[PDB]
Parts: sequence; structure tokens; C-alpha cells
Amino acid sequence: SANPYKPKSREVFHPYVPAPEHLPPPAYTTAVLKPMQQFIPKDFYRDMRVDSLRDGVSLGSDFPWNVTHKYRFWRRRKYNIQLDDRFIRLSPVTGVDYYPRLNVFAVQWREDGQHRIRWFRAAYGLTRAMRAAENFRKTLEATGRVDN
Amino acid sequence: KIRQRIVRIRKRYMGQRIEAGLPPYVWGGPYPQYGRKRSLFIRGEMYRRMLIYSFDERRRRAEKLRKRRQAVKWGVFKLRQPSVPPALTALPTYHPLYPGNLPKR
Amino acid sequence: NESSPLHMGAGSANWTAVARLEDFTLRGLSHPPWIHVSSRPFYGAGGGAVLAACMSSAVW
Amino acid sequence: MLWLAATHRNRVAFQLFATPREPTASKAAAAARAAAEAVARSSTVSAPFTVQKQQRLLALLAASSSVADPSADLFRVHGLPGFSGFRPSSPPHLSKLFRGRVSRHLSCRRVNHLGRNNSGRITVRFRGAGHFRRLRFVDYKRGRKDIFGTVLRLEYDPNRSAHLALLQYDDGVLSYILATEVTRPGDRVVASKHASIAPGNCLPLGNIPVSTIVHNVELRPGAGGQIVRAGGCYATVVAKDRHFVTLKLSSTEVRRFPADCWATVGQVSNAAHAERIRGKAGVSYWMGERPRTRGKAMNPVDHPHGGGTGKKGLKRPPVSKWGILCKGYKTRAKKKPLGLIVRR
Amino acid sequence: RWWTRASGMRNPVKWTRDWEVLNRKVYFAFDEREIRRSMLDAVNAHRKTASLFHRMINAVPGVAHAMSLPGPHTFFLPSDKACRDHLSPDSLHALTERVAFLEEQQRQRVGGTAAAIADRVAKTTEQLRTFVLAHLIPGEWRMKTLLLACGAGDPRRNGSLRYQDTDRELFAPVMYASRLGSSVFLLPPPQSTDEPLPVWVQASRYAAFLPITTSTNFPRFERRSTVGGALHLWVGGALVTKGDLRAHNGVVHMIDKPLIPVQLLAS
Amino acid sequence: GILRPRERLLLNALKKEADIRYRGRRMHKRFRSWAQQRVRHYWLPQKVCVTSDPQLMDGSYIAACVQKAATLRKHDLQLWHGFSKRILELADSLTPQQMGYIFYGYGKSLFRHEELYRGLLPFVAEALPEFHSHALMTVAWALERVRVNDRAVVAQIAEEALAKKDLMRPADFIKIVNCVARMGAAPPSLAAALSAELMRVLDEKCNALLFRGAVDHVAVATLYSDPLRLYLLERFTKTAICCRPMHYQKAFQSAVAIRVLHPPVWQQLSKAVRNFYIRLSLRRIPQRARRPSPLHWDVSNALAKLGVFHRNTFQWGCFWIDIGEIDDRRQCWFVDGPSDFYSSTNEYTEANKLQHRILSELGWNIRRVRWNDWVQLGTDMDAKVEYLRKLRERPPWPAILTDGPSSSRQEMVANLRSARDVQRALKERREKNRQPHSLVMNL
Amino acid sequence: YLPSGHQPHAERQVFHEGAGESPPLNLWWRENRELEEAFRRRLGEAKCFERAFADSSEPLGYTKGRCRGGGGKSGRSVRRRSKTHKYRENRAF
Amino acid sequence: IRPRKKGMRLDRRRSKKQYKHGRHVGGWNYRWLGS
RNA sequence: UUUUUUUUUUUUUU
RNA sequence: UUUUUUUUUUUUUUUUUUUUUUUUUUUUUUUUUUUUU
RNA sequence: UUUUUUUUUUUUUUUUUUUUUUUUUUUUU
RNA sequence: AGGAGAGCGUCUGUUGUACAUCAACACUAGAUACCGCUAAUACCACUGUAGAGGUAUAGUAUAUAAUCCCUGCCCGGUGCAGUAACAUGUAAACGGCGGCUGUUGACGGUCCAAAGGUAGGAAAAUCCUUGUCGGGUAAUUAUCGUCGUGCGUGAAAGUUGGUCCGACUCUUCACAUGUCGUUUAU
RNA sequence: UCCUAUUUCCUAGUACCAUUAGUGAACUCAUUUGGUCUGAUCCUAAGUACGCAGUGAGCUAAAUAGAUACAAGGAACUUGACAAGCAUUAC
RNA sequence: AGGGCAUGCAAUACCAAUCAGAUAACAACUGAA
Repeated sequence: SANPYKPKSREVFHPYVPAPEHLPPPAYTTAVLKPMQQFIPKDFYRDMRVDSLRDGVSLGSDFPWNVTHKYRFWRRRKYNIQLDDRFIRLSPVTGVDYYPRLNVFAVQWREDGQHRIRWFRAAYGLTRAMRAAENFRKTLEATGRVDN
Repeated sequence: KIRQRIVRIRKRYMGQRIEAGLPPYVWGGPYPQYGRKRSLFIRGEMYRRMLIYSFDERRRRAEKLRKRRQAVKWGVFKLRQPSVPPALTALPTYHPLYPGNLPKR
Repeated sequence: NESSPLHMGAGSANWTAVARLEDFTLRGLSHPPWIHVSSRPFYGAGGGAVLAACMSSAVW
Repeated sequence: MLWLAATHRNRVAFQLFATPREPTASKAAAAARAAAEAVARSSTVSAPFTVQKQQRLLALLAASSSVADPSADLFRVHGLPGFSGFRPSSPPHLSKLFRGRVSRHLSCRRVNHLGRNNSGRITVRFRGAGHFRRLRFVDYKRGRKDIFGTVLRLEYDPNRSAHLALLQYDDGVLSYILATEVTRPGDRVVASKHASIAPGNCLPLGNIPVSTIVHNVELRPGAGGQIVRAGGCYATVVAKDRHFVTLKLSSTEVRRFPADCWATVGQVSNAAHAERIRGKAGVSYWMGERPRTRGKAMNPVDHPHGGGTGKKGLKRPPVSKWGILCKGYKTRAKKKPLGLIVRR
Repeated sequence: RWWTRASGMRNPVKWTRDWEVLNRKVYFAFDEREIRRSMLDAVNAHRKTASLFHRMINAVPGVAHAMSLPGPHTFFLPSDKACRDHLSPDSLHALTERVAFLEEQQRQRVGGTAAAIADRVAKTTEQLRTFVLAHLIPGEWRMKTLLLACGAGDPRRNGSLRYQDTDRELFAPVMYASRLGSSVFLLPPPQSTDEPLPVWVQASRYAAFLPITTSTNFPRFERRSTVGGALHLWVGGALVTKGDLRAHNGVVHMIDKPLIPVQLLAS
Repeated sequence: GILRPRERLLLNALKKEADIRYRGRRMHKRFRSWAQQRVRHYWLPQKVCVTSDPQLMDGSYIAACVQKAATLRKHDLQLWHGFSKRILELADSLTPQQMGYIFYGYGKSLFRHEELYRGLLPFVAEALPEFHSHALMTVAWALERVRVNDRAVVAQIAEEALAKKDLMRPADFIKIVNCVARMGAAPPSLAAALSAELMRVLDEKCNALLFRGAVDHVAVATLYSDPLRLYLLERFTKTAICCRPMHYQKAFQSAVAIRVLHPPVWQQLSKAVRNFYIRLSLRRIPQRARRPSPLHWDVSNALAKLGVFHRNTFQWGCFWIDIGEIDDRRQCWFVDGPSDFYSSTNEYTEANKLQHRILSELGWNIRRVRWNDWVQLGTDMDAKVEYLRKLRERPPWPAILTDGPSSSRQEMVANLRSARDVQRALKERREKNRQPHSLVMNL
Repeated sequence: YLPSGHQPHAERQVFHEGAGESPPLNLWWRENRELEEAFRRRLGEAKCFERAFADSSEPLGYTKGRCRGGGGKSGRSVRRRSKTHKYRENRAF
Repeated sequence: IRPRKKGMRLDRRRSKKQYKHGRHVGGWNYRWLGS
């Protein structure tokens, strides 16, 4: 249900991770990076890599993969592959919905200040039922039976 | 039924290639999207946070040990004593604020 | 009717039964009854030096 | 909460809280006298605080006093989308009450009995467990004599029908007090017999002029207000005696009180508490109420009313669950001698 | 000694596994989190760090009352070090002398010279109030809010902040043998100042070493502060070392430079 | 009761966060353990007061006090010096047991005061026959820590140890050997005898736990004979499991030095044994955090001003290099100090000489810079630059390191005192330049 | 309650138009440590209210009984205490 | 037995009730050893 | 719901 | 608005508590009283 | 990784169980 | 689980029932009665606890049911309140409220009583299992509208009801249909 | 000599007890093949670059429990529209 | 009975007002066995 009690935005959250307000500066800060004088403290890279991901904005070019050490996900990695960006069961026409238990499409539209929903069985075919529902909504809008 | 049939043939073919030990090549074309939730992106943040936490804890321990040692270093540590004797600074018995001198006790 | 060893042991155990206003004279397999059981019998023709009879009254 | 030995007391040997500062009690006495004279010098008003004066002051306070015309656009958290519909009534900088949390050092957990006595049986019927509550440490005794205190903010008391106020003394100690309808954040109060007749000020009955609106009247010397504490309630001064003060309560009852006891001047805050209309049973469900079942719909053994069907009628007087009449039946010990009660 | 005693790792309670619902709790636990402590509390906590400021706040009246209001506010707390190293010796000594004078006046109270003292205190109190109040800014401005405002999140403006590289042959010869041989954002004016405050961002020195120890996917192309972090926020050309000090009244940020108004600035 | 929907959400998210946080803390915690061990079979039963009148104190009392101070880490100059003064007075009434305690305390505290060591040594020398294992071990252990070589007495200590071998402890015996090898006071015959006794001791009354302590690169290549070398090397492999990084490092070092110095003995080892060491090197061995010294930094600044590229700190397989040039990696510098030489002398230590020779063998253009020579320059930069430049044009040091000229306590003290003020003036000058001081207030 | 001396100030709402004043505090307990400790201990003794109770000692004491009219519950038989019913309930006797 | 009920009961061995009977395997008339 | 040398004890807090 | 957590312990601050207390394990470093800065 | 132990929190004793056997002249090595 | 007329009607929520097969309880609201602190009331170890660490805009008890609507008469009567130390006041507490006869009949006689059904609804959750007339059908006694006599109900006992609303009876319209005359094949 | 101070710190061999790490209601109950199927999550999946699971033989009788397709009429059935049906058909 | 004889049955009762537990500062505080 689209209840008030829900976030207004649907974007991934990357909240700030502030450090304790009583700790001193890290150890990695004592490094001389000058071309002439070079100084690499112990665990310099270890500390700096972690420290860089504090802000939350500087997630890096490859964020999903710069922290997943587990091989489970790496094993599945692929290169040079085209992928879609839309779920199969998502029609672009407004008012269309799909029900998993009923296994059927529904169309919501308002007529004369009253809510009405129609059934669309998808047993004969997913694409056929989806197109039938989209055509029904378009016919509603064309004939002018939807309030505006 | 047809999809469960085609999957088998595909898998069989791929397995044959793996057995053969041929170079790993796949169908580099437009794949569908059966997923809906951004599980990978949502999952990365937890590891980031965890890492942060770990780092913090490390820092805390480092600081604790350094702090404990610093005070023990030579030339710093001293048997500090009060300048004025505490007895003189002690409040008198007739002080109105002394315990047992007001009808509240 | 659930199975709860905690409940069972906290309400029906050896230390919980003693607090019960029951007839303790009845013999109990898994309980501390108070029924006397008459002990070891008389002696026949064995060695007299090896016949045991007492312990808590004789411990030293 | 506290122990019986720590909470129970009949006789009181003190009516004030003394906090001397000089090394010697001889100097402390002079300091106290100087403070009393300083408060006496400052006191200037001596007229009775009547209903008409109250009204006139309220009209001025709620007609022209409140004018800031502020730039509320900048007073907000930038970059916070917030909820998808859920918004507060008003921002914290324009609300009547404080948008925060009660003080941690001035509160404690509440022990919910659920209307049950020691025996474990239900004693009080129709008693639910609503929203969590915290017991407040309300300072009923004005022990702090000859000292001024300014109001910082006003708080909400779930346990009371009136609002509270955060009082801060010059020394910097924080304390809770019963607020008034007139008192606003910034107003100053003082507890002393030499103080003026103003809202919030606490003075003896005897010192209080006649026909003066008062509240938080104490029964015994230095015990605390018990006779009137609820919102919108107040008492009036009728008569005066050398040792007694005649007061008219909120229930139209005339009673005499000691001349030594303390009392506050003004009206309890939140006068409009009896105007809310609950739109649904959910309000009662959250407040900690339970459904009430009439006895009429009960069995004869359960209730006398049971079985016997009938409308209003005039033959057989009704009987409660306890077997006692509940219409015009006085419930008071006839033997109990009337005390300071004049007119009941 | 109960039904179950497992804790920590072995939590008997069952939690949701759905990433969609999990993504909503992080927002509530980070952004909509409530704080009991006030701004003054936060300020006091770092009294050691900012003694000058800590003392001025409690010394000059008015500032304490102003910094206790329910309305949202943003505060900057310059460091003692910053003050010391920025301020000239004469100005620092003069400021300390007046702070001590006010403290001595209050100590005397609690414990034509008479006419001159009133004028001196009246002028010094106004000067210090003006100085102090300059830092205060209406509204709540978070580190992330500022960062994003500065165009840190815009791909069209992140070109100078994302791709960073350095000579790897000079810092890791063993691992590389083949090589051997932003915009200005204007903030609302302060309480005691009409002039706006410019804010910008800059790239840190550390940011130019991530690729050497991280997986990068860059496309085909055709003094230095020691403070940590990939990005440095400059609020009016004062660097921020610490921030996000959320409170009941607003936010507090520690800057490495004392902001002084034009009214106090010399010719 | 019941909660508001708004509050419910926040509380649940907060709770969840808690769980996440807790999960996120015990990551790096690997080597921890709830259970621990504390040594308690050394404290005395009698009670004493450190803050008491030293005059009323006795040998027993003072002995106790010294050790209690050390254990409690009550580092007080005013307190320690009184102890030393009273000890000097009561030097003629100290039991062997008491002396040992005193020594242990001093050593544990690292109280650098030669005046007391020098005064207590002769009395120890006379009471050597009545000495015991514990006393004998503590003497040497303290001496080693404080870096005060005494070849006259240390040798005697060893000889008494050998005489009382039948009564000594394996641990103390091992530590004595170690100490002796580090101090460099054992002639060939003594060395041989020590080795022969050590082998039997190790093979008869040593376990996994006790054996690990016998591993020392400095000792192995200068005290130990081939027969003991081979047995040590072979048993290390078997006893490797029950070890620590500190012993691992030593083992590796030993291996390296053996390979570099004694090809024959190295070849005499077995294939299996060899493989162990081969594979060992490939592993990552943890190391403690390190940073440049003030002397190091001053030298580095002078070098950089001269116009030469180099590094501050870096590891090279098994050896640390002070300075390494980028244009010519072959080149390297080493900054010495007071600790690099024995007390009141300029003689290099055995570990310093061994590390110098190992790198010289391996082909490292090694240069050394002393501190007593450096201090003389004062706070002048041109003089230091010229000093460095004159060194650079000269050939490197020989394979075999030599000792410096004679010195004295007086000179040492003087030098130290002198340097004290230089290190402070340079810091003040450095720190002052960082302050812009631009802002001017009208007021 | 006595707040910390390093920050005696507390949050408050905006004062109305005609309030002004806002006098400073009087921190007289920061001159000595013992004075502050004694002041806190004295403040810790303060009470809220005094509750009365029945006492036979007093000349005007009394107790309560049953409600006027007697009566009772609807179809309920109350069994009185005894040595064989509800024995040893909240306390021994 | 519940916690509330169990918190107001003594042990049976705390009394003399255990030495006021003669129940045994033989019967109802038990004679103690050495009687 | 307390994380690495053990106890006693005071204020504030993300 | 139906008005919501804090004690054991951690950090910080303030100190005249105490072997009921951290290897007699180990490394590094120019270094410390009074009659050498 | 838990259990054990402080707090919540309870002799609201989980028979044959425990850091729990008489409680420091402990021979410090 | 659709379009239209009409009867009844605060649900959401709890549950299988006070008769003839067609229910209750709870509730937003209003109103009455008791009680000034060691309050009333409840448990019924009585110097106890809950109420309540509350204080007449508070606590508890009884009955009714929408936010509004104009809301009738009667204290002879049990009881309570009061005291001539047994007038008088309480029907939103406590049972209820009618005969002969004369001109369709405003009106006249007489008996009795504290008062002598108010208005509204009205073939009804009630009389009667076919009251007159009109709308639908080839037939309507079923059902809506209406008349107000045939018997009768009856106003904070809750009557009537504009608008809105519906898992509440019934009339009636539309698509498909083996419900069907009347039954087949896989 | 322009760093926010150039302030040594990997890791002590470690008491007693719990544990079959995977799918599956694995709990009371019992007509108990433990594991397949019957419902949401946990993997950016052409169903996861071959995963889990599947128990005697024969035969056109009729009746009964269900599925698909029925000429014309379309409530004439039944107390009652119970039941059944519509919601897929040029692509 | 020469010798030996783990553990559990909650034990200062070979004595001493009563009321929890290794048997409770007064008082609150009560009683048919």
C-alpha cells in the first residue's frame, strides 16, 4: 500500500558515516608523498582505501565491485554483454497492473467518480494479455470514458 | 514446458564446450531482465559501512595503547600531591551547609 | 500442548516435587520417596572379616 | 515509587527550603533578611487579580503581543525529502509547546498496574494499556523563598489535563512547576509573602487580598496543592479571619483553610481541554480505555438487570452490580463530623 | 539459564531479508535520527579544542541566549590553533585581554572610573557579540548537502573529481616494470552580516592514488592539506576538518580559519 | 503498551543498525582470546612501601621496592635516584638474590644509569660462586637491555653457568648464551664449550615452547658450530607450528645469513629442510610500525637540499634501509646513534656489523653517518650540505665494519646535552614558519 | 536538578515581544570544590510532597470500613480466610 | 508448581513429618535398625 | 547487552 | 502527536584510591633529577 | 562463533553440578 | 461482487443466535447520580493495596445511540432527597396513561381519575398468511406508490427523516448458459 | 628545512562446556516415504555456463467424481437465478 | 574388625523467642494448630 508512512524518494541512500568526535587523525596522514621525499607508513594503503569511502559521494568508478571480496559474485562476472533495463511485467501505460496469485492483468480507471477494474486472464499468453490490457486503456482514453 | 526444454539444450551445449575445454564464449546479445530489486547496489553499502566500523575499532585500539604508554614515558610521570593541605580547605563543623545542621537531614 | 524441558524441570523436577503437598509415602522411580527398604540380609558361612554393615556411623 | 518511610509524613517542622551561603548562620540570617527586604522593595502591585482583569490581560496578550512576521523559508532542514505525506502540524519555531523530549533528570518510568491490586484480581474495570508514559517530578512545594525564577519553555504532561513550565532560578537549578493561562516563556515568578499580587506568584492566604483568583491551595502548612490542580479550575476568596480564610472552590463549595498555608495566584493552563471531540473509538483505544458493557445485556446471575426486560418506566428503582442504589443515594459517613466545611 | 541465551552473532530473533525494505531503514536511522543534546552541548564537548570560543560564549551575554533557540541553525567553531596561527600577536593579545576583563567583571559581581567602566564594558560586549555572531547561519546545512550543492554529484561537473592518476612507476616500481627505463555556492548571509558566504570543493592529494589499490573502470581519454578524505570542503576559504555535528538545534562545523567581518577588518 | 507508527520505524531502523554495527566490529579480531595467562610465581609475600624513607630501608626492603616499582611502572626520577643512592651505600650488604632483583628491576625499567652498574659489578664478581641461575640470568639480561658491555664479567658469568650446569634452568642457560653472543665476549674455546653444553640441554630438557627461544640470527652465525646449526635448523621445521612472528623473523634471518656466509653448511642440509626455508620467504611476516627519527629527518632534509632523490623508509626482503636513492638503487645510507654504539664507547654492535656485512656481500653501496660528528655542525644547513657532498664523492665503506675512536662518559653527556637544545631550536624554527600571521583586527 | 557547570544554559523557546530582561546567572558554587559538592548534596534532599496516613498515636486518628448499605457481588459466595484455605498468601501471617 | 506458588512453600525435610511413620517394603510397621 | 593489564569511584554525551 | 532507552562497560573531563595490576617475551629510538642548557 | 562472569534479574536453587575441599608463612630458585 | 424503483438502517470491529429462519454486543455523541483527600468505589488478613504518587474540565456508577431536528401530559404510587424534629422537590431515575349516550357530527348531557395518546409513522420485525385504486406481465393475491377505516403502535422509552452511504429483504432489466423438454461423443 | 607535532608497539599457545554448518515445519498431534510439489524473500537469471525430484501388471460393461466441444429455443427448471456461464479467438 | 571406602540427598540445632536463605539492626509487622 502507498501509505504516507513511506519515503518520498526511491533513490539509493548513501548516508554519511561520521567518525567518533574524540579520536585523533589517522596514521596514514603522516605520509610524505613528495617526488623527492617518499614515506609510506605501515598499512598506508589499507587505511587510505577505507578512509576514502567515508564521504559517500566518492564511491569510485566501480562501486559495486570495489568492496565485494567474496568470490561468489566474482564467479558470475561477465564482460561485453548487453542487458535490458526494464522488468518484463511492467507496462508503460498508466493504470496497468499484474497479480501474481491470480496470474492476471488489471486496468484501473476512474469513471463518474467511481473506481472500476477489469479482469484480463493471461493464461492464453502473457504478451497477448498485456497488449489487450494496453489496448483497452487506450480505447478508454480515446473514447473519453476516463475522468480528467 | 517449451522454455524448460530449451534451457536443457542450451545447458547441454555449454557443458559440452566446458568439457572440451574451448575458450569461454557466450551469447553477447541483449539479455532480458527478470529481476526487479537492486539487490547488488543495496548490498554494497552494508559492506562499506562494516569496513568503516572495522577501521574505527582499529583506530580506537591504537589510540588506547598509545595513550596508556605516553603517560608512562620518562619525564612526564610524577607523584603529584596537593599544594595546600586538604585539612585546611575542609569545611568547618559550624558551617550551615554542613550535613546535620538543617531541619531536613 | 507444547514440549518445554525448562518448564518441566522448573515445575516437576526433583527439587520442585519436594514442595508439593502430596502423599510422599508412594514409591517413586524418578523421585525422592520416603519409604524404607530393609537393607542387606543376615550372614551364612562366609568370612566374618569381610561382612560390611555400616558406613556414615563409622566414618573416621 | 519511594519508600513508605520516605513518603509518609503527618507533622511538618518546616515550611521553607533554606540554602545558606555565608560561613556562619549569624551572617546567613542577615543575608536572608536582606533578601526579604529586597523582594519587599520590588513588590509594587497589591490589587486583587479578578476575572475581569484576567480577561483584559488575555485580550491584550492574544491580540497584539504576538507579532514577528518571520522568514520561515530558511528555517528548515535543506535536502531532507521527508515522509510521503506525513508532515507535522507546525514547525518547532512557531508551535505553542516545545517540540522535544522531557528532561532525563526530571522524569522516570511509570509502573502500570492495569487496575489490579496486590491480590492480582481486577479491581478497576475498563482499564487499558495505552501509549507509554513517564512520571514527572512536579515541584508542588515552593521551598525556595526570596528568589526569582524565569520560565524557559512549556511542556506537555500526558498524565495531566494542564501544561507545565520549565522554571530556572538565578543559581541555575532547573525545576518543574504548574503553569498558568497567563504565564508565557520569559515571565518571572517569586514565592514570598512580600511579593506582589501577580500571576504565578505564591503568597499566603492571609496576605492574598479578598476576591482573588487562586489555585494550588495546600491543605496543611507546607504540604502542596491538592484541592485544585486540574486545568481550568480555580478558587476564590470569600471572607477572612484572624486564623482562617474562607474559600469558594470549583464545585461551589465553601470551606475554611489555615492562614499559614501557601497558595498560588492565577488559573491553571489549558482552559479549553473540555472542547475536543473524538472522531473515532481509536482515540479512546490509544488513551488506554476499554469497551464498557451495560448490565442490561447480562444474565440475571451476572447482573440484577439481567433477564428483566423493560424501558424507562416507573415502578422498580435500578440497582448497581454491587446491590446498591445509584440514583440520589448519598454516599458519605453521617457520623463523620464536618470540619472546616461551611456550606456543602 | 532460560529457554534461550544465545546473543550477539547467534541472535534468536528473525530479521527481514528483503533489500528493498532494508533500504528504507538506513534512511530513517541516519537522516531522520533524533538527538537530545543541544548545540551548546556539542560546543562544550570540544571546550579543550576551542577554549577561546568556549570562554567568549559564556563571557559575553546575549550569545548564550541567542544560541539556545528552537529554530534550526548552523554554527562554525574555529580552532584555537587556527586562531593562533591566523591572528596577529597584537590582535590575539587584545582579544584575550578583553575576554579576561569581562570574566573579571563577572567575578567581581559574583564575589570617573565608575563611569568609564560602564562605557568600556558596553563597547567591548558589543564588539565581541558582533564578532561571535558572525559565524551563525540560519538553516541546517549538512556536509552532504553542501557537497551535492557544489556539484559534486553531477556527472557533467565531476570530470575534475573522478579521474585522478599519478606516476605509478615512481611509487611502485616493482609492480610496474614496463614503465621502468568546482562551482561556487552562495549561502544565506550571517545573522550579524549581510554579505553572503561562498563555498566550494577541491580534490585531495590522496584521491590520486585510488587506482593503484582499487579496481578502476575509467574510459578512454583524448602546500597540500594532510586532512583525510577524497574531497575537501572550503567554506569561504576556510577548510573543514570535522563536520556533521548534528544536534537538536542544528549542525556545528570546525573550520581551520577564523571568519572576521569587514566591520572588524582593518583598512 | 503501544508505540506511534512514526517512532516504531525509527526504533526498528536504529535496532537494525546496532546489529550491523556489532557485526562490523569483530572483523580484524582474529588472534584475540577470552582466556589469558598471568605470571604470578615471582612476587614476594612481604609488603613494602616505595614511598618510604630510603634510610630506614635495608637490602631486602630496597630489593622489593625496586621490583615493585618496575612492575607498577612508577617511572619517577626523584624516586629512582634515591634508590640508586641508597643502593650505593648498602652495596656491601647485598645477597645474591637481592642483587638479582635489583638488576631485574633496573633493566625492566630501562633506567639508563651506568654509575650504578659500574659500582655493583665488582661485588657481583666476588659473589659469583654463591650466585644462582636466576641471579646469573637477570644480571646479563639487564646488562644487555641497557647496552653496557663488560667482557671481564660477562665471561665469568658464563663460566659460572657452565660450572653450575647441573643446577641451572634451560631457559636461563639459553638466555645466558644469547646474551653472551650479543655482547661478544666468548673466545673460541668458551664458545665451543657453550655450544656443546647447549646442544645436550636443548635435546634433553627442551620442548616446543622452550626451543623457540634458542633461535637467534646473531648467535647462530657467531657462537654456534655446524653440528648445533644443523640440529637447530632441522628441529625448527618440526617445531614451527608452535611459534610466533618474532621467532619467524629470526629464523628467516638465520637462514639468510647462513646461506650468505656459510655455503657449505647450507648445502649440508637436507632437501626437505631446504624446502621449508625456501617456502618461508614467500610468506608475509608481520612487522611493527616504523617511522623516521629526528636525526633521520634532519639528514634527509640536508640530502634533499643537496639535490638527490631518495626514500625515507622501506623494506628489502629481510633488511631495512635508512635511505635509498632512486636514480641509483644500489646506493644506501645509514644514520647511527648513541644506541648503535656501546655505552661510553663508539664500538659497533654485533647485530649492526652482521647486517652491514650481509648487505655488503649482497652488493649494496653502504654509507654511514654518525651523530657525534653531525651534532658539531649545529643548526647550519650549508655546512651539512657540504658535509654530505664531500661524503658522496668518496668511495663506500668496506665489507667489514670497524669501530670509531675512544670516548668517555663525560663526552657522552656533553654531546647529549648539546643535542638536546639543537633538537628543540630546530623544532621551534620549523614550527614558526608555518604561521602566516596576516589577519589584523581593528578593535 | 543542578546541570553541569561547564554549560548551565539549557534550551528554551523564543521570548515574547515584551519580555526583555534576561538577567545573567549567579554561579557562586564554582569558587570551591567542597562548596559545590555540599550544594549538590543539600539539593539532593528535597522532597515532592508529604502524604498523610492513619495513625492511632494522633488524637484525631480514624480508619475505614465497608461502604454504606452493605450489599455485595452478584451471585458470588466469598469464602473467608482460614488455616486450610489461601494459607500463607503474600506473607507468612 | 508456578513461581508465585513455589515462592511461599517450605521443604518437607524442614519438619519432623518424615520420622512419624513406619511405611516400608515389609509393610506398615517398620522397626529402625538397632532398636 | 559489556571486547583484549585486573578492582573502587564522580559529571556529560551520537 | 497517543508524548518513547540508558546500568555494567567504552570514550572524554576532574583526581591524594589500590600489586585484587600488563610475560624475569620482544623491538625501536639522540636521552631523564640534584651542584653540564 | 557460543556458553561461563557484571547489569537487566530472581536461594522465580533444573538432585548426583561449579572460578566454591578450612578461609595465605606461599619455602619466592 | 452488474443498471433502475422502493422498505429498513453507524458502520469499520467481536461473535453463531432472547420465538414464527431472516440476531446480538461494542462505539464516535449527549445526558443523570455519588464524591473535597486517609475522596468515592473495589479486593474483603484490615493502621493494607488498586483508584493515584491523580485532585470537581478529576474519579466511579446506571441507561440511551449520529455530527442538527422544535424533545408531548401525570408525583395518587415504591424508593431516594428534605423535615412541621414525615410541607416540599426529582418522569434524560424508578409501572404507565378510559366508559355510556344524543345531533359525517365543530357542539350539548352524565360517571370516574394524578393524568386521562401529543405529533409523527401507519396493511407494519407489529394486525392479517388475498383491505380499495394506479404502474409491470398473455396471468401478479408476490412487491412499489397511495388512501388513513380494519385491528392498532407510540417521542433522549427514542418517533420521523432531507442528502450521502450498504456483504440487508424484495421487485424488475441486460449478456452468456445442458437449470431444462431430453438427453449425446472423447 | 613551510606537515595539523618528525610523540618506538605485530600476535603471551590459551581453563570448563555446547556444535554434523547444505534442501526441507525440524514444533503439539499422527495413517511420519523426513528431503519432490503446494507461498513471499535471499543472485543485475535468454530458469542461473547439465542443480533437486519422479511408486506392480492387465482391460472399450454400466454407474459416480472432473476436463474439452454441442443444432434451434434461451429461465419453459427450482421455494429461491442454487449451480453453470461471460472476462481468449483476422494479426 | 587388619587396609581402603569419589559424588548426591540444600544441615552452626549434642541446641533455643516467632516470621525468608548461606536463619533477618529497632519500628513498620499482622498469628486458633
